Amino acid sequence: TGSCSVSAVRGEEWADRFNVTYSVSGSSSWVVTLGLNGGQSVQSSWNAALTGSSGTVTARPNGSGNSFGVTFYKNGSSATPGATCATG
Repeated sequence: TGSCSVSAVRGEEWADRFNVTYSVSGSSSWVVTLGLNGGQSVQSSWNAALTGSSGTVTARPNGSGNSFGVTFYKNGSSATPGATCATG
């Protein structure tokens, strides 16, 4: 009981790559697990730290931030990525 709060939006994007702007409510304890779509890799991020760059990444605290954006190469991808925050 205490899942983190998150939100996925079609943040800025491009033709060769797309981006997203996730928003958090009170996830003071960052521990989400983003799941790419086989191929989509992370290129850069800001407003937060991430662990990994392909497969299963997790957000991390670095002072204070609930909204972080990240890039995602597609070159033939599809469904956008998303951040997980559930308990169990």
